[PDB]
Amino acid sequence: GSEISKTEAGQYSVSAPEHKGLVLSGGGAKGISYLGMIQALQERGKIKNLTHVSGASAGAMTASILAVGMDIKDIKKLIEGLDITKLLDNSGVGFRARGDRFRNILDVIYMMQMKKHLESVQQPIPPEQQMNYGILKQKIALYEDKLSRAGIVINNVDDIINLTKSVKDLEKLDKALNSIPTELKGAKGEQLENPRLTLGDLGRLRELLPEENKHLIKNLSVVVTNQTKHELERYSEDTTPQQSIAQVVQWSGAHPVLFVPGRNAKGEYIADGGILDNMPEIEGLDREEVLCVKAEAGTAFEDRVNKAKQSAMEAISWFKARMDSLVTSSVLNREKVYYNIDNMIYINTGEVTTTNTSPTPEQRARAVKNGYDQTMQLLDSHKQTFDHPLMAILYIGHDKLKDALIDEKSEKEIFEASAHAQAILHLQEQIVKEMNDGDYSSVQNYLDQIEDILTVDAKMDDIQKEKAFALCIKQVNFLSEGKLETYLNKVEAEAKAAAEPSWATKILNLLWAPIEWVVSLFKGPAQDFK
Amino acid sequence: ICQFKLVLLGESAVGKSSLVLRFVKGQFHEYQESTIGAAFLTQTVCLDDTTVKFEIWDTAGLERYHSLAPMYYRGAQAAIVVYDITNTDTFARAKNWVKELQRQASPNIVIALAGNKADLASKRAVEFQEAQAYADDNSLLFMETSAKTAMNVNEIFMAIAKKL
Ligand SMILES: Nc1nc2c(ncn2[C@@H]2O[C@H](COP(=O)(O)OP(=O)(O)NP(=O)(O)O)[C@@H](O)[C@H]2O)c(=O)[nH]1
Ligand SMILES: [Mg+2]
Repeated sequence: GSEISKTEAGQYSVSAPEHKGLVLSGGGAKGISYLGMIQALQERGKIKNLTHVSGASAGAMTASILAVGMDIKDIKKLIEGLDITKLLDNSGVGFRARGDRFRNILDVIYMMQMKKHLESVQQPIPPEQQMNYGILKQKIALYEDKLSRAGIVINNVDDIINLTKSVKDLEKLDKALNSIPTELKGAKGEQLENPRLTLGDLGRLRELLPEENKHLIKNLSVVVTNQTKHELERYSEDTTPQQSIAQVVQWSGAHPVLFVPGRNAKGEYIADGGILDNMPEIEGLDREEVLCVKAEAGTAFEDRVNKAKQSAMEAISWFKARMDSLVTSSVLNREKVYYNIDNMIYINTGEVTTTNTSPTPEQRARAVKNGYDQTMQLLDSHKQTFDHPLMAILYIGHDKLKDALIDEKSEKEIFEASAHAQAILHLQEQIVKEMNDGDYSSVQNYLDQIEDILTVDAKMDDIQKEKAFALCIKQVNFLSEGKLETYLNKVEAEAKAAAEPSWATKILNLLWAPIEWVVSLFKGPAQDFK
Repeated sequence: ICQFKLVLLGESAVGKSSLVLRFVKGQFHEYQESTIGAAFLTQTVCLDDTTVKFEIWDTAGLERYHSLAPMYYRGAQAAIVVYDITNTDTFARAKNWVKELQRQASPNIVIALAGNKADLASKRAVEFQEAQAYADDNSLLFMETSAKTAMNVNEIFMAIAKKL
């Protein structure tokens, strides 16, 4: 449902995509690595329009303090100044961590921010809304009860931070909150409301807030590993609303190396959701409206970037190899000829490896800037712009665009360029239809008509029509599973064995043009480079 | 295999898209959708012992699509201008298409003229003697077609092939 808009300088930008989802990978990443990514999404305002948020491992935690609607200033103070290593509570020497202390800091974080959201609500409270306010108010009381019984007051973010810096106040915290049961029952064995803030309380809070500010609370979903069932479990606001947030977040980040496994509501064993690398999927959304974030190792990062810089150099090389052939087939390599959005954010952990016991603030702010620059670099790949409107309708699917022919108020220039596009497509689909039948007679005829539309009706520049025609050729070559290129290779070879110029010469040249050049705004001929 | 490009022009709701269905699939729908932009087909018939192939372009008849016309008749060797006999103005518009065809299209184009909805003689508004006159004056190929009764549909197309 995209549109094409003429810019202030005569170019044609397409409607910016809207992302309503965000998912963080389960890996050996530290929470500091997601700091620069959030800082970036704030700076570009990609966060406000998010409805859902997902996470595993350290992402499950980071995605939880986003779903709670914590201000970006507090997150920066929270994420930067919170070493998980501090929150390790071994049962004794030689044992793995309980995982009860990390779970308790999460509850404090949540209760502090879920409280400051209830203070913003306008009293009184509607009848059908009367209940939801009661339950949330009751739970915070329980939390503030136990905390008052230990002598810790939490109404600031920095209070949570230095709390961690003192074992005395930490053990006070463990004795207080652990008293709260995990599962209330009673005759007739019916489940009673969980005394802790649950995933569903995120939904209760949001219904309370005005539509003006209902965007502060996101739909949280985390993924864990079921060590008993040997598979992955997903806890969501919609699916498991009776599940505590602090429980599943600690669970999803409970690496079996550092933490003992958790206890499912059946007693099943539960650990980190990213023991193996895994990218959760947000149910109810499409792929093109979800930002995906994956933290890779330093070696794993550079390896992927280099194999991409390589296959982009060969693209130019193979073209020059074809022009120097004058005076080994076009399935080399990975040439995508229709537009598909790239939502994958890769973050370089670098020196903050899972092996690095303690990283310097030097190499910490390094891991942040990578996530910032890389998140910015990706968002800069969503801004589509073209020199001619037909190039946009051809490169981007017309199934992915708002039909301008139907629209009565669509600009004539776009309305015309769309008709120019369906005519070419009609011809394109015929060349494919006839070649598969075995008839290669009117292939040159149809292509001549295509080029004629680009140069007479579209009135493209001589250089921006080369890119347009090349794309049209590349697309047909794709839709025919290579039947065009092979036929083009025979005609040209059967014309050199007769010492005569051919039409297949220019069609094959464009067929070998770098795709990185045809969809570019490069104002020059195929000396694109990189 | 002699391949030629054909284009149906005319005001909307005259029967252009239905003539193509009758000429190709030999069907007819009383509730046809309106053509958006233009639809593309290829139909192969053989006059005598020689095969011919049409590159048919059924255009949209609305006033907006008028600026997109030269794209459709630039390489056309034939053009069917379709009007309605139950509407004098549709026929009056057909005169503009022909006169525009003569000006801008190929000089060696086989322009045809067709008075469609000829089964609706009950509500007939244009006179056959008049259109036959205007056609004969303008070197056209005039028939009376009807996609509702298959009348002169196959006849007008092949009559163009004879001149091709
Ligand atoms: N009685 C009768 N009705 C016809 C005839 N040809 C078409 N119609 C009717 O006229 C209507 C319009 O048909 P259509 O072919 O879509 O006209 P068009 O010129 O293609 N319209 P557009 O160009 O806007 O798509 C339909 O309801 C169809 O049944 C004909 O020969 N006789
Ligand atoms: Mg039509």
